[PDB]
This record gives sequence, C-alpha cells and structure tokens, in this order.
Amino acid sequence: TPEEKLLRAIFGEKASDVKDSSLRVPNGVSGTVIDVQVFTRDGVEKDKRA
Amino acid sequence: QDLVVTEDDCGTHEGIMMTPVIEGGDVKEPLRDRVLGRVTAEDVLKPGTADILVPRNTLLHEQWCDLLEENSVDAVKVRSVVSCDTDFGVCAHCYGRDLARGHIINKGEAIGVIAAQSIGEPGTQLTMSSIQVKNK
Amino acid sequence: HARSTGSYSLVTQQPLGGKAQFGGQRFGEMEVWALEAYGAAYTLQEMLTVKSDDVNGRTKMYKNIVDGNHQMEPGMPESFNVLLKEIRSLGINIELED
Amino acid sequence: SAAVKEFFGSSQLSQFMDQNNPLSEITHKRRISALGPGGLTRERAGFEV
Amino acid sequence: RQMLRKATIVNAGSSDFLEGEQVEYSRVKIANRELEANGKVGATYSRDLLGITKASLATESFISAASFQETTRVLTEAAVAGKRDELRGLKENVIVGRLIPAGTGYAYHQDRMRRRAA
Amino acid sequence: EFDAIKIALASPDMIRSWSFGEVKKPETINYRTFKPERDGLFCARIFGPVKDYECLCGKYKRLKHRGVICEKCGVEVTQTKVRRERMGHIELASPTAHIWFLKSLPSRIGLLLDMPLRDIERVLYFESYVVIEGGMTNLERQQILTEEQYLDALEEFGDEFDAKMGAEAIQALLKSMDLEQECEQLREELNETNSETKRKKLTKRIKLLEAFVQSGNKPEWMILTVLPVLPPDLRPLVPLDGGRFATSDLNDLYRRVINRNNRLKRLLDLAAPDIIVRNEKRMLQEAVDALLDNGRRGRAITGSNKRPLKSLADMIKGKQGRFRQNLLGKRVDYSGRSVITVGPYLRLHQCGLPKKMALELFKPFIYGKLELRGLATTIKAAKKMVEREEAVVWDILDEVIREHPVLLNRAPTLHRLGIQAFEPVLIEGKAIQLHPLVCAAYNADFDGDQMAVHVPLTLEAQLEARALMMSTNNILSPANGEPIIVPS
Amino acid sequence: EMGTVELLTREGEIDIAKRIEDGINQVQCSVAEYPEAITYLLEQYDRVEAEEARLSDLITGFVDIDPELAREKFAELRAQYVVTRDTIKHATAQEEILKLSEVFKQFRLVPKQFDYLVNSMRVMMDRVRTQERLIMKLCVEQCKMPKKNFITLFTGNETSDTWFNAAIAMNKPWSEKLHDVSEEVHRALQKLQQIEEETGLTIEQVKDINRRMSIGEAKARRAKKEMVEANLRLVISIAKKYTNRGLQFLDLIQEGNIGLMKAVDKFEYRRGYKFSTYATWWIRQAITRSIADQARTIRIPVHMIETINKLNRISRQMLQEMGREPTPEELAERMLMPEDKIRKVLKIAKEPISMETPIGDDEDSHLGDFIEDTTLELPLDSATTESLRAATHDVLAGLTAREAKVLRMRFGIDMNTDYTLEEVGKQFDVTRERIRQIEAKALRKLRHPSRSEVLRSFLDD
DNA sequence: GCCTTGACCCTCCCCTAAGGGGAGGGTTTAGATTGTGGTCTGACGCGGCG
DNA sequence: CGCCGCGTCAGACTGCACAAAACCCTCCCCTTAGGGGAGGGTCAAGGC
RNA sequence: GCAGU
Ligand SMILES: [Mg+2]
Ligand SMILES: [Zn+2]
Ligand SMILES: [Zn+2]
Repeated sequence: TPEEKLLRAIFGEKASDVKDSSLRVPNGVSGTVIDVQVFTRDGVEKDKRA
Repeated sequence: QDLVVTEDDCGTHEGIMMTPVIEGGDVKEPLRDRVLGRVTAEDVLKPGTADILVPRNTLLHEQWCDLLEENSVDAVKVRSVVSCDTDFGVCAHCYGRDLARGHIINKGEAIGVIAAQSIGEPGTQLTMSSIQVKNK
Repeated sequence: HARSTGSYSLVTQQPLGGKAQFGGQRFGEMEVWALEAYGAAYTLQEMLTVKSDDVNGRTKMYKNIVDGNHQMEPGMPESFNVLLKEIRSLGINIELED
Repeated sequence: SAAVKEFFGSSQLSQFMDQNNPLSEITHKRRISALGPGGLTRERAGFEV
Repeated sequence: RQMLRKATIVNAGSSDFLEGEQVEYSRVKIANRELEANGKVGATYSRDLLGITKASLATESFISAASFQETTRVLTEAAVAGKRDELRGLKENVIVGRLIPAGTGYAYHQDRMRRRAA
Repeated sequence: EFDAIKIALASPDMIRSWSFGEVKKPETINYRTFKPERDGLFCARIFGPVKDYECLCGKYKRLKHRGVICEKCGVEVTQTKVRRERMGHIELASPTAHIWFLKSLPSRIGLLLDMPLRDIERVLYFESYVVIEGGMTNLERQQILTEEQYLDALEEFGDEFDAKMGAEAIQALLKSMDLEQECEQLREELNETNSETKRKKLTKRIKLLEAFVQSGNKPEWMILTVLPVLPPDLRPLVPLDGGRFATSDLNDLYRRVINRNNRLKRLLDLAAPDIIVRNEKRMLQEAVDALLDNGRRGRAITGSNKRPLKSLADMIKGKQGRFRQNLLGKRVDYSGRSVITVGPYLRLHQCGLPKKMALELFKPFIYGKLELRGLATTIKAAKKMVEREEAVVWDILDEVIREHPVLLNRAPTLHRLGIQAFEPVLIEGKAIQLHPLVCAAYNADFDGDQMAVHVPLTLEAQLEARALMMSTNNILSPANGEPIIVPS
Repeated sequence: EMGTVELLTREGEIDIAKRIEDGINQVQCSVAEYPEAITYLLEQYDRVEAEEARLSDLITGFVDIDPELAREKFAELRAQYVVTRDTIKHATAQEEILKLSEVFKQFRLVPKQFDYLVNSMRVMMDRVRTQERLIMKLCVEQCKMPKKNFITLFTGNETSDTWFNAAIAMNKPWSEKLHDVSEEVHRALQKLQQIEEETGLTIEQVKDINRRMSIGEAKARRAKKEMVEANLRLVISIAKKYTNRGLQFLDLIQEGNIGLMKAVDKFEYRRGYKFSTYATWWIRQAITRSIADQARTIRIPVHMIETINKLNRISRQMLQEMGREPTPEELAERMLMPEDKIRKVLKIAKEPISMETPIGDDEDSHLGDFIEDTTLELPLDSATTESLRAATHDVLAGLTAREAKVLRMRFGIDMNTDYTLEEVGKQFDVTRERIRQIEAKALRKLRHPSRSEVLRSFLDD
C-alpha cells in the first residue's frame, strides 16, 4: 500500500523476496531435541547436516 | 421458540381450575405447588361464601398460598397461556411468575425456549377388586 | 486451548475447527437456546455476526476493541449469503425485501 | 496390491494401535468388534445385540 | 398452546377463508374480531391438535420450518406458494444475524415495528 | 436494511439476470499454470478476478484503474471477493424438469396437471407420448400414448393434433394450461361434489392453483430451461500444499451437466437419430437432477471414492447442512476451553481463569491497553510485548479482566444454566476453577469435564453477562422455582 | 429401446450402404440440376489444371487416384454443357437436362467442396422460401382471406403482376386492401427472376428441384439412420472395456454413438470390408478422445494423456519384471524422456480430492472444514494498516502543505493513483527536477529521529 | 560565507514487438469384435392401489 | 378399509489420526532486442 | 474410525 511504500522510501529497508515458513516449537511445548532425520530426494544435493 | 411474553394483560377471564393431583387414594401434588406463582382468574372465596378470600387478578405468592392453606380451599381457577387472548405471544399475567426470579414475568421473556428446555432437560432421567378408603 | 482470532474457514468464513487448527469453540444450537432463554440478545448477536461470520464486522470489532471502544457494527453473516446463493443455484428465487 | 493395500491401510478394522502401555496393546490385539465390513453399524444396532 | 395453534374453518362466514382449510388460529381470531367490528358475522372454526413436529413444520415462517427439518418439502411448498417470511420469531432472526425479538432485543423490535409501520 | 425474505420460483429471465455470463465449457482451471480457463466453471471473465484489482493477463494491476474491463482478457479489475457473489448460468439445450417440483411428494407438476407421477415420469423419460392439444379429435389433453398408439393416431388424424414426449411436453402442458379458468371450474365441481375424498383432492388442487395465481409464479418455471451456476468461491477448487488439489462435489456435478449439455447440442446439430438424442436428453435430465438433489430419483451418483456426490440440496439440509451447522450454531472467535477443577475458595460470581488462557482470549484488549498506556508505540510493538510475555502485560491483563465477565459453558447445554457468567480470577494453572455450588447447575463433576470460555466483547454483551447471566442472578431454577445453587 | 432393432447380415449392410449412396449421388445430381454448380465445378476444374488444390479432395474416383480420367472426362462434361447451353430452340431442351443428370451419374464428389456447393444451394433455398413467404405474408398482413385463391393464380407467372389483373375480380374486400400492396412488391418480384436465368431454370421448377433434393436427402438420411441404429450394440460391446476410466457408462456409449455416426457417414462399401471393423476404429477413437478430454477435473491435453498412459504401462511392466515400483531415474531410462519430465508428469497425473472426504472415517468432519482461507487479512494487520495510515497522516501533517502534498501526490497516499514527476510538473507549474528535489527534501526531513520514532516501529525486526 | 531552481548528461527499468520452440488441438486409420454390473434399522406419516 | 411402497428421522461438545499413434497445423510461452521513459549524478545562476 | 465428558 502507498503508506508502506512511503515507509520504504524514508528508511530504505527493502523487503525480501522470501517468506519465513520455518518450523517452530508449538506454543506451550518445551523440551529437548533428541533426534533429527533429514530425508532428501535423490538428485537434490545434501546439505552439510544431511 | 417464538412464544415471547409480549403484553402485560390480555384482560381475559378464562383459566384452568387447578386442583390437587389425587391419584386414587393419595395426593401427589397439593394445591400449593400447583397454584404458586399463577394469577387467579376469578375471586377465590372462603368455603363460607360472600367474602372474597383472594381477589380476582392476584399473583399467588407464598403468603397468598399460606392463606389458601389456612382456609381449606381446594380448587382455584388460575390463568394459563392456553387461554390467553394475546395473539402472537402471551400476556405477562397469563404466564404468571418467572420461576427463576420469583416475581411476575417481564415483557420480552422468551418463555417458549425456557419451557422446551425445562421439559427436555430431565429427559435423560427418564427410562428407555374393591375400594378401601384409607382414612376418615 | 484459546484463541482471540486466527484462521477462518474457506467457504463459510467461520473460524476453523480445533486446537490443531487454532480452534474456536462451537457455539452450537443448544447454547443459542441458552442465550435465547436469557434475554441475552446482544451476546447472541455478537456470537453470530462479529465473532464468526461478519467479515467486514469482525475486523471492525477488532479495531474497535483495540481503539478502546467496545462497540459492534453487525452486518449479515456470510453463511447466510452462502445460503442465499445455494438456494438460488436450485431453481428458487430467495430474496431480501425492503 | 490395491485390494490388500486398502484393506490393511484404510479398513474399519485395521486400526491405529493403542500403544499407551503394554496393556493397551495386549487388549487392542484381543479385541472383538461387531462393526466393520460385513458387520453391524453402531447407529442401527438395537439394545439386544 | 403451541400445539393447538391451527384451526379449521367449518363455516366460511363473511370472510376470505374456505371450509375445510387449515388457517392460523390467531389469524382467524383477529379476522373475526375485525369483521364483528363492522357488523358482519365472522367465521366459525374448530381447533386442531398437531404434534410438535407437525406444528413446527406448519408455521407461517418458512425459514424456521426449513431450518427445523424436511428442508426440501418446506422450500418447495414455500416456493410454489410465493411465500414471505417477516422474521418474527427467534430462529429467523438468529439465521440472519439480528437481535432476537425477545429479551434485550425486544425494545429494538418494538422501535423497529413502530417506526417501520408509520 | 431489510424486513422480509420472499421466496418464489426463478424465471429463466430471473436466472439470466443474476448471472454474469454463460458457462459454455467444463474447464475448471489450466493444469500447467493454475489460472482459470476461459468460459469455464472457474472463469475470471465470468465470475470476477482471481486476485485483488488485477486482470488475468496482468495488463491492469492496481486500483488506480478499478472497475475497468480489460480488453486483452475480459476480466473486470475489482476485488476477488466478488467470486463469492457472482453467479453464472448454463443454457440447457433441452428443457429439464426440476427434481424438487417433480419428486418431493405431493408432486407439484403432478398436482397441478391433475396427472399421476408415474404418468409424468413416463412422459419425461421418453417412454410415452402425451397429447398437448386435442383439437377436433377424440384425444384429450392428458391422454398419454404409447409409441405405436401415437403412430396409429398419426395414421388416423395426421398433423392436426399435437403430441410430444419428454420435458418439452410437460412444459407445453404447464404452459398451455389456464389457471383461473381451471380454478373456477374446480370450485364449481367442488360445490357439486359430496365425495369427501374427491373434495379433499379438489381443495388441495384449488389451493395450489390459487397459490399460483396470487403469487407472480408461472407453472412452466418448474421446468428448467436455464440453470444457475453457483459462485466459484462457494464450490472452491483449492490447491492443497502437497501439490494435490481439493474440489467440491459441485464441480463434478456441474462438469457432468455441461458435458452432457454440449454433447446434446452436438447431437442436435449432427441430426442424430431419435434414439441417441432421446438417450442424451434423458442423461441431461438425470445429470441436472443429480446436481440438484442426488439420490432423490433412483441411484445416487458416486464419484472416484465410491461415495455419493454431495448435491446442492445436500448442502442446505440435514444435520450437516448450512441451516443447522453454520447458521444456527457456529464456531466462534474469542473462545477457549479447558478442564475444570474445584477452587472452593471462590465467591459465587467468580471463576478461575488460567493466565495463559486469559492472555489469549483478551489479546486485542491487551493490545489496546498497551497502546493507550504508552507502554507500546504501535500494535506491532504491543503484539511483540504480549508474545514475549513481559512483566507489564500481566499488570495490563489484571487491568483488562477486572470487571469483565466471561461466560462458562459445559456442553451439552441442556438448559439455560449451562451457560453462566463469572468474573475471572487469574490463576496460574491450565484448568478452569469452577465454583462448587454451580456444579449441579452444569451437571459437572471434576472427573475430566471440559468447559468452554467465551468473552463478551461489547458493553451490551458485558452488561448482559453481568445482569442476566451472572451466577449470582441464577440461584433459582427456571423449571421449578426451587434453588439450583444449592449445597452438595 | 436399443434391443428392439435387429442386427444386420453381411448383405444387409451392403443394401443399406447402397441406399445411402443412391440418396447422396441423386441429391448431388439434384444440385447438378442447378448449373451454377456446373460453372463452379468447371472453374475449379480449370483451377485443377492450374492445381489450386489436390485431386483426392476434389474427386474420389469415377464409377462405371488416377488423375487423367478426371481431366478429359470433365472436358467431356464441358462438351455436354456445350450441347445443353444453346440447344433450347423449350420443348426440346427438356431431354438434355435429364441426359445431363444421367451422364453426371458416373461422378463421385468429396464431402467438403460439396459442402460448399450445398451451402450455396441452401442460400438458394433460403432465397426461394423467403421470397415465397414474402408473397405469403405481404398480402395476408393486409387482408383477411384464405390465400388459396391467390396461390391459384401465382404458380406459373413468375415474371410480372399479370396474375394481379384478376385478383380484384372477386370484389370481396381482400383484393381491395391488396390495392395498397400492389406496388411495394416491385423490386422483389423481378429480382429473383433475374437470377432465375443466371442459373437458367424457372423458379417453380427450381422449387421442384429443391423438393426433389429434400426427398433424396431424406432418403439418404433415412438409410443413415438404419445403419447407426443396427450397430448400436457394437458401441456397447466396445464401451464396456472403458467403464471405470473416468466417465459414466452412458457417457462412453454416447460418445461412441457419435463415433459410429462418423463411421457411417465416412464408410464406403466398395472396399469390400465389413462395416464393424471400420466402426470399431472410429468408436475406439471417439471414446478414448472423450476420456482424454472430459474425464478429469483439471483437464490435461491429449498428448499429456498419452504420455501418462505410456508411463503407467511402462511402470507396470517394470514392476512386473523387477518386483518393485521403478524409480523415476530408471523409469526415465526405460523411456527416453528426461527425468524431470517424468517428475512433472508424475506430479500432473493426480486427481483432486473431494472436500467432503471424511478424515479417518469420521463422518461429522470432512476435508472441507480443515481448509482455511489464506487470502484473508489478519485483523492485526488491518489494525496495523489503519494505525500506519494515522501515523503517516500525522507525520506528514508535520510538514509544509506544499511538500506534504507532493509526497501524498507522488505516492498514492489519499489518492486513487500515484503520479510520476512529469504529471505533477504539469500540475504544480514547476519543472520536474525541482519537485524531485522537493520530494528528496521531505524524505531527508522525515529521516530524522525527531518524527520517525513511531514510524520505525512499523518496520519489522 | 552558505540555501533554492534549473541545467545537462548519465544510467537503468519497464513496456513492446518479433522469432523460436514447446504445446495443444485436429484428423485419420478398413481380418472380425454386436444388450453393463450389496442384502446388517425401526417407527411414523402418507399416499396410491385394489 | 387393508396394505404396500416410500420419505424422514435418529444429542451436544472435544481431542487423536488425517487424503494408440502418426503427421499437420496453429497457438501460446520464453527469450531477446529495442525504445521510451523515469529517475540519478554533478554542477550554474541568484538568494539566505 | 478410536477415545474423553
Ligand atoms: Mg464428568
Ligand atoms: Zn392472557
Ligand atoms: Zn487484463
């Protein structure tokens, strides 16, 4: 909208092309991460964690 | 659902003759818990006639019922919603008392939903030769 | 589980189902009879319009609660517009007169 | 494979195992059920069955 | 009272009813009143006892009846009858999201029907 | 705003006046790019733009020019919300009987024509003829004929008389009939009839005919020549996140109708034999009748799960229809739920409300009190403060619940004391603390029962919770005048 | 209704096909009675001598492709047109015309150029019927009289209003009222008679040609009906093999019926092959094309349908030979397509779930009431937008009205559109780069932490 | 000793036109193929046959 | 009148886990060049 | 479907 367009014009913080869709702990849940499994489709290059 | 108390009085003179519920030999509901809260439809008078015990259009609260059991009156003609002259609703006199508050009912009370809930709430508590006079 | 606002349903604009979808409690039919047995006409009306379905009305309600003004401007619930459009998709002309 | 697959995965009698404690499993395996394909429907079963 | 809510005309009188048709009892009562006010003798009727289902489905408001059960029959009868529903009870005002005509919404409806009448 | 809801039959002119264009093709969307296809069941040109203030070719993209019909694609530039309001239509190549006015007993087409429903279902399933005009011939106006009897009548009488089959014939019979004349004739033969059964049949037919002449309806509107198309946002085709789509059964039924209709137009152009076009007219009739009410005539259509398709009539009726599931009761914002425990320290007007439930139920109240008291400069700052749960939002939360009642409800709400208001006392648990004396009113024991909490927002709602529903006003029962807030 | 038609023998199909062929070549002779069609045949014959189009879709052969028959025997028809063009000197010309017909007997014609010819003939038909209906309801909208008295004088005149001299002789007021019509038929009554001799033949006898055409064409279409209605069992026997592949049973048999009508009007019996072997090809084509087109909610093209079918067949054989579902990186090497094409094909082939699908066999719930509306705006974001409007309005009220309106005018603030510098240059009576500097002035002014402390909280963290 | 208004030149960005290629719709095939596939509910009201 | 066939109905809230092919032809999308426009960089004049 | 009230 024009107001946040002006807001971008004043401060200069250009919005990013990506949206945060990360996995977060559900609210109220508190615990320890005890296992992480990464399943990668064949052909996709594995990250350092995989 | 659409039965609301919409008037203060329809001026009718009809009403049911409330009597105690006597199934055979014993009473199951006295006159007191049957007329408590109604308004009378006619002048209740003592068994000795010509002196009106309770006046015509009176709400029978607990003091008036105590007066009805001091004397021995056993049939009181009260006003009911089946005999209300009000069209599209019910007058506040033909209903009687609002049982939750204890006074005559206000204009605007949704008495049909209250009646339907009050009947169908106990529904889960329901299921699925010669005569010998007992006393004097 | 509790919600103030959140995700709403797609066809009808009512809140979603359960605490996994951030919920909203079904104020069903017997509870509407409970609010009709009291004279709670405004509580009932705000349960119908500006908490479930009045799409222009629930945003106004939020901005009024935030701006310190506990007042509603209820409109027609969107489920009733869905109903008028689904009756008209049969060969039946249902209307609103004035 | 589709017949066997739909029976084992999506039948009414092939149920997600109740795995709370050992007793839950050992009594979910000894379960008998009048419902299911070829059985009753819980809404149309009278007081006598 | 809500069960014995209809009547059948046995004598049409000086009125716009037919013998053997089931009319709302309040309608025929007020029609007889406004006829007797002008000297013409009104209709005579016999009250009917309907069940709570057959009386719920026989209301003069098709929104309540279509909302209750047998939506298809009620909607076809109301369509071919060219019916009109004035939102007078509680369910038709809950369906459309209005104040109910009972309780704290009774003053609002008295204002609304005394200012949309004159 | 409005004072009444009038229901009537929809003229084909009325059906064409609602619609914003004809759905000529069964295309829902394009498979490569999920833009909706032209002249289809989801058509941005017919049903409105799929995005806010943006035509489907992207040539016009802002509300600088709104209300503009683009020329590269015919999409108006307006809100996408109009896809919930804009209907379309289908021009049926053959007149099709409405299933509601044919099959819901007593049959209105049958009751109106004085014709048994077996005869009408045989005429409009192309199993018999019917003589829509007798002329100077012994053939009467409701006389059904077999195929060979019609051939014999054509031998003996030629092209003088008129006889047809299918819903075209029923429509010609409903159109040719005179309503006031037949009504007064039935009144005459009701005044001279003493058979009570015939008097009952005659008076119900007379009330039907006079209900038609008093309303604006015409009888032949019971035979659909135009069919409405629901707005596509009410039968949505939405992509699930897993790449797969999810559609309503209405798209399958509409797509079936349009396929059979376009094939009927094809056959009528190809001059196909009468066996094929009769079978196609029967299929179009049964597809429209499966769209309106599935399973009402014979076998229900089941698609791709071997489960019957949900028709238009099934959307609005039953325990899962709109009327009972979305209009008389509905899911509600500002509502929470938790287990109930005793809290015998409470007063009759108090409940115990968890701090983590009351911080969510009263979120805009806390946002507004953080904005007002200067503790937050914005609603985004106040949202972050409530999210981090600073020590000041708990003081704000103690401020905003002070005299603010909440309604507590234990379903099944058997009577009106199954919803009562209480002032919340912030407790640290996760379970509601319900006063002991009110338990008998709720039929609530603390063996796992849960209760929903609702927040009354407006000043009227708060004052009804305080004046009408508060548990101190509820100490007598409304069924009998006896106490219900009673020791136990 | 279908079993009440008896099947055909091998010789019955021959008889029906010969009835069809006799109907169509006699109706083609009936349009050959119209010699403008002869002129068109001969001018496209000279264009064949220039090879405007190919001969196979000009001619299919000749009955008692080789092109040298057509050239010289169309020259023979040209000599026949020569001997009929001038040999009228009108009682001796009436033999050469049916000689034209039965020397045209040996001709075969294609569907499409004959479709051009019959659309010209239907223009002729529409002209004839609209002129005769002009004659019909130009007088009866003026008069009230049974018009058989006026048709009895019309048939045969065809040149002028000499048949109107005895119209008034009845002296019953109809021809009195026809007085006022006796003029305005003028440019009608001659103009048809113009083209009458441009096509050479009289309006009444070309009406006879039109009705003989209608008789012959209904004779052809009657026998096209018997061949379709007899082979309707073949459509069912074929369509029962496609039953659960996306369409209903009746939809399949109706599309196969369309294919069978196509086979019937594309069948010729002179090849000596049985009709069922031809109709089977056409019915298979129609039914599979219908399944490819209208069996899916999100319709995919017929080439992608063929691709998905080949993929399913190949994966079926691979599963049968190696006992497991093949990976797309071996399914792509048993086929010869790239692996990402196999991946997108496998992503395409899925059908949409119904939103009334119950979740975990739970009937009171469905798939439809877990799907949220993502296009909505959160009311916190609506409150954020209205608060940002208020904050921006105040922090631009803290400026000079000129530059504050420059900013409200350059962005879309309080206005339906935003304006570029030239627009406002025409508006503010100021050159472009000066008001550009004014905008930069106000932006540098608002970047200060004096006023921009509330606005910065509208930026994310 | 320091601020506007142009002034000229420079730089990049978005709309437009065209060309290649993938895509998608279309037409045609000629040995004979001739009619497809759960039942587990009881009570109540009604309406047409007989 | 008896009877058979048919239509309508059967509590409310919560979680949990969840779902033939081959060849022709035109048409639309991706890519790229271009051109116009729309800001951006660095100064020349009085004015402040 | 499986549980809770
Ligand atoms: Mg309990
Ligand atoms: Zn009264
Ligand atoms: Zn556009």
